[PDB]
Amino acid sequence: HLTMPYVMPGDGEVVGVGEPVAIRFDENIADRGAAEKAIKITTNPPVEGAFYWLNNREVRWRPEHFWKPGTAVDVAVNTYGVDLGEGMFGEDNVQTHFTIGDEVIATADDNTKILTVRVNGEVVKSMPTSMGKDSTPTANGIYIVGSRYKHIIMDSSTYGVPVNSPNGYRTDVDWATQISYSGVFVHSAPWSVGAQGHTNTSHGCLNVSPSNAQWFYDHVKRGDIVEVVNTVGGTLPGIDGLGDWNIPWDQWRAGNAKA
Repeated sequence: HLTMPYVMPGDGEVVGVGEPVAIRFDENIADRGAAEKAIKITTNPPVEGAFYWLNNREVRWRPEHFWKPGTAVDVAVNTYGVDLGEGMFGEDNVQTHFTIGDEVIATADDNTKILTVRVNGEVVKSMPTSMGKDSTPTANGIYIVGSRYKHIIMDSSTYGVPVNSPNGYRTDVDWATQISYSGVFVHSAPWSVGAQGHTNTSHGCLNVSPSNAQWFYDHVKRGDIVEVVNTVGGTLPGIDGLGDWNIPWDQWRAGNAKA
């Protein structure tokens, strides 16, 4: 009747200013408040933060604004012997210490069709891009950078969409940096270099040149921020998995332990 927790990011990691603390449980948490009270997060310099649940098995913690570069964060998930509701007990404790790296913010502006990467406020890269076509647009909002892949087969069936359906797809891509659980990547797109900076052609992904995609893979890390603006889409859902910052601070801080 035992549940075991997992803490992200990993111990010793350096992450971007958008990286939330994540605690996942292998079982549904009946008493969310019990899990929240068991997790102690220390920051230096100190900054206020709050817990918000993305789903019955994962809780996130983050400040009101992006992390200050250089901040050191310690997370102690002290869940051993904690009753998480309905006789579910935590099986052990876990811990992680990490640090915030430089401020890396990449803005994909659909009005300019340009993805500009700024490091500590300084424009370091400007890449023409091609985003989701009008009928499958890229949602506006703040995306947290996730995993990266040197080569992967982007397959719509991974997300329940048959490849031969209207919005299906199956294509090998290089230098893919994930920014949404829903399947939005920044990746190399040699087939759309002509359209990059002019016309949106994708199912949602941010198409860039092969060299620009390799640069993005090499220089952007998990926790860095990508902000999409001025597209014809809506806003990235706050509970996507990488869209935490699209929940306003009042709602996030209020939390949802009683939901």
